[PDB]
Amino acid sequence: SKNHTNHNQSSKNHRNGIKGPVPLHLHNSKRGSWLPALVNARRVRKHNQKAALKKRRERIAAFAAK
Amino acid sequence: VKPHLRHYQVVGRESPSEKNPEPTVYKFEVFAPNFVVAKSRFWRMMRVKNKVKATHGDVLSCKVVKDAKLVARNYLVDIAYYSQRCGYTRMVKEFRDVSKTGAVSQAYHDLASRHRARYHNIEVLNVKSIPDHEVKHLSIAQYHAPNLSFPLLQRRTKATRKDRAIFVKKNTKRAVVA
Amino acid sequence: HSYGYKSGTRHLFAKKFRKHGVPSVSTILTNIKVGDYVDVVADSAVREGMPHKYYHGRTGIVWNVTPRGVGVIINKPVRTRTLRKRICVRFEHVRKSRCQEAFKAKEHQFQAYLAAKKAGKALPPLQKSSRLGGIVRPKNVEVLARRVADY
Amino acid sequence: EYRGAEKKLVTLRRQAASHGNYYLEAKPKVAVVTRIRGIAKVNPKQRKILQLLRLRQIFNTVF
Amino acid sequence: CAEDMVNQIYTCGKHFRTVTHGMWPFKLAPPAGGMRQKRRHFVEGGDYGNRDTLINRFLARMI
RNA sequence: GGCCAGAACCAGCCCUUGCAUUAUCCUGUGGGAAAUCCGGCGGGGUGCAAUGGUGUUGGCGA
RNA sequence: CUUUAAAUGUGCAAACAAACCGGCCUUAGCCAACUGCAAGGCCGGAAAGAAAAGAAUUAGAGGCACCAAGUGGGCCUUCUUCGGUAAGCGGAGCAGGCGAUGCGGAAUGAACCGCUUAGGGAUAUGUGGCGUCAAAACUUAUGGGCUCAUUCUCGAUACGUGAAAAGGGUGUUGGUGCACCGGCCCCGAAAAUGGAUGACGCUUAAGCCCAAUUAGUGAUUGCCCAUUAUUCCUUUGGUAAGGGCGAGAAAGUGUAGCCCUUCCGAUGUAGAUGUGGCCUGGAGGUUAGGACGAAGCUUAUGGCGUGAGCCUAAGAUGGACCGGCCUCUAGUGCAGAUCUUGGUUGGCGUA
Ligand SMILES: [K+]
Ligand SMILES: [Mg+2]
Ligand SMILES: [Mg+2]
Ligand SMILES: [Mg+2]
Ligand SMILES: [Mg+2]
Ligand SMILES: [Mg+2]
Ligand SMILES: [Mg+2]
Ligand SMILES: [Mg+2]
Ligand SMILES: [Mg+2]
Ligand SMILES: [Mg+2]
Ligand code: NA
Ligand code: NA
Ligand code: NA
Repeated sequence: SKNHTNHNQSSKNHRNGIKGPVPLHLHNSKRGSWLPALVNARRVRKHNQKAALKKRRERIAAFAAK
Repeated sequence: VKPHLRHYQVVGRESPSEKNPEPTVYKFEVFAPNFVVAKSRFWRMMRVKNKVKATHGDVLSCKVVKDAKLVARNYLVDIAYYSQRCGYTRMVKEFRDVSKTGAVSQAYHDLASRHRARYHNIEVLNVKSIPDHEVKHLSIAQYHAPNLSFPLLQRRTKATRKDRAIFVKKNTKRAVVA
Repeated sequence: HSYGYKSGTRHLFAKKFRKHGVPSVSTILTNIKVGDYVDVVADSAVREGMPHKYYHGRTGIVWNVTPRGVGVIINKPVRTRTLRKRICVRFEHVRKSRCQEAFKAKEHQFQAYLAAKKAGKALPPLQKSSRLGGIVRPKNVEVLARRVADY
Repeated sequence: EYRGAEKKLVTLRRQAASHGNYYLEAKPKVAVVTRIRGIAKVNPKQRKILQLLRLRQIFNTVF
Repeated sequence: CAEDMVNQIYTCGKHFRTVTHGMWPFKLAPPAGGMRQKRRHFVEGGDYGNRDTLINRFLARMI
């Protein structure tokens, strides 16, 4: 009343194929990594965002003036 | 009928390499149905003896050898075949034909009939024509006597294909049906 | 018969003949950065931070570095799809990988060719295929045949 | 071009044969492949190779 | 033209892949006169395998 | 009656020697009368190419 | 048990969110320090966009979700195997099949061999065959050898269903100055209804092992048979592809398809879905029929549709009601449940 087999399983698995892995640049979360480096990275990202806002404002002013 | 084998000559080599910049060239004689089988037998012999596989080799030429004029000669065929529980066996037989190819085809049919040996288990060592005074068997020696003659008995002579009949008259050549 | 962590590893986790011993100093001095390609090969003589027996021959990429540990991402097929498993091991059980060596050599060679073309030097002549034909002059010729002594 | 190539090969072979050397021919570059068996009881690997070669029916041919 | 296609295929030109990928696979008829044995190699007296330049007579009864 | 037959014509489709290699070859001039056979010298047969239409003549149908 | 160690395997990489080459900005992150290393960005440059060396190929559109069915007794075979004396026995690994599937062959067989399936022609093949049954050598050859078998028994289509040691006849083979060692045949070889190379029969085979294709005459395929291949006609559906807007043309999912051309696929149990798909009783509308005959009933009554079905004809039937189309609605389709009720029936002019 208890039987085990692996007969049809490979065919079933390959019907809709073995899907490949997600590219490494996606779902690239950093949670659980080394905290001392994580904190410094966060500070640098904040500075970068401020810089991007300033750059856009400068672009807008230049286009308007000339 | 004409013989069902041909006489081929295959010349081959191993592809030159750095360890082997000037390889040796070999010459091989084989009786085969066609040149693809000739090449296959060549590469089998090269692998079995010289440790050279077909995948690192070169075939320089394959050509079919012409035969001599039609003359009745005695041929010595040196042959060897394989069968289980007997090992390899080597035998020498004398035939009586008009060409080397004919003698070798006779030998193949004889081996197949008497020992159940097949083409891929037979190997031919030598074939040559010997003079009439070197024959050591009476069954072949009796055909070069100076006063040889015999009648034709038990002849089952049929008709031309266009004249065959199913029913004919009892003491007549008249066809009744067909 | 039992689903233990280290079941059936008698030959897998075992030192080679006359090569027993703890890791060397070059292993200790090797440098691993995030984004490198590494091989995961267990060292039986460490026993701290070993990977599971599934990951003993796999190659992956580094996503995390700690004081004495590495984080590697490794693919694993489970039924109809492939997972991205993240394993934490000590630094003795990983080894830098030469799987991109040929690609990097190709890139360097192309850059060298570009530099030579810009400079104006003469490039080496291109290689010749071995599948062409020509006249063969043989030093030795033999006869290939089965002889009586062969059997 | 075809006639010239054939003639050139003929002269080269004759030149080698007169001196007693051999001529090695250039290896074949093209093959023609045809399928002689039908579609039944084929392993997955060979099935994929035939699909990649574009021989999905019997007596299909490719270069 | 069609002679361009024939030349590329025959000589394995620089556009061999383009010319052959732009074609449908060839669909031929069975060989008139029959085969020999589809279950043996050509060397053994059958049909499958590589038969060198003897494939031309095989195809001349199928095209 | 395009109801049934015969012949004819268009289109399409099925069928129905050349050049390479020619030599372990060809041909004259000690052994077993001659031939088969073995050394000397001289002269030279198989891989590619060449159903659809457009009327016509009878039968049956008053 | 062990260093040595395969064949078949198995992970990763092979230029467009990647990587390369020199400014600059930010962070303490590391270091005694930095312009060194780490990390995130901005700017500028190069780019056989991947050469040559056997240097890929594709009937090669990637990714992401939602809702739900059936199934959860399997079995056979090839190789690998553990238990068991063994087994048409129990347990596993890899793959292919049957289940869910016919068709052409093995005389017969779920699973072997070939081939895999819309409705039909022609041509050619696969497996298997060419003495009759039974299509094909009207018993082919201008091929070579071997074999005689007196009551289940000479042989003679694998899977698979007839046998061992030992011993002898006819054709041959090593050795040599008799021994052995193979081909065919005989002995070894004993059961219960009468019987099985499928049957008859066959021996100058219609048996066995090789080999041919009209025969030493000279290029190429002896011939017979598929739901397969090629080609032609018709249907149906597309992840469909183009064109147009004397009888004819509707800007169009689906029809009696708006019209024309073109290419590819078509089997299927449990199961899913679609259909200007068929049918039955009633309701809101619309259009019609009937005493010059409604519904119902009968059929060698034809016509139409792949089909469910629809329509006409005749009644030497009947005597008062009812059809089509668009919506709405339901007690809406029967061959079988030891189905329910009513009628009939063979056994039977019998016991
Ligand atoms: K079960
Ligand atoms: Mg056949
Ligand atoms: Mg069932
Ligand atoms: Mg089947
Ligand atoms: Mg007949
Ligand atoms: Mg269907
Ligand atoms: Mg169903
Ligand atoms: Mg009701
Ligand atoms: Mg009736
Ligand atoms: Mg009901
Ligand atoms: Na179930
Ligand atoms: Na039979
Ligand atoms: Na009923």
